[PDB]
Amino acid sequence: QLSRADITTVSTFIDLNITMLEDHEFVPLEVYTRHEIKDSGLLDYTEVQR
Amino acid sequence: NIAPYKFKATMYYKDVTVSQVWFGHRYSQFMGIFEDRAPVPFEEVIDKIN
Ligand SMILES: *[C@@H]1O[C@H](CO)[C@@H](O)[C@H](O)[C@H]1NC(C)=O
Repeated sequence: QLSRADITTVSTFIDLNITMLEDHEFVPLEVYTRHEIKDSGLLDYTEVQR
Repeated sequence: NIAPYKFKATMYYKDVTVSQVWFGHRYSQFMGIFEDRAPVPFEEVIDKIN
């Protein structure tokens, strides 16, 4: 009696590798926050009047 | 870069205020007030304030 792995084996199937799409996490990103846009002005009427 | 160049500065001025007052029999009234911001000379900013 001999084991099943003692004889050479050939794959009769046509392998098809399937790599699922990895999960992705999106982080917040802004070129200019609303605070930066407000600060872009040279003068602010609110602060000047205050 | 939209942020304006921010730097610290010190202002020096005198609030010159000359008012005209009319004295009645039983009351006082301001016939005119002249407010002006007079600048401080370099000699005073250096030899007196600083
Ligand atoms: C992936 O597919 C290939 C054939 O494209 C196959 O040879 C391989 O054994 C499969 N599995 C792994 C883990 O690479």
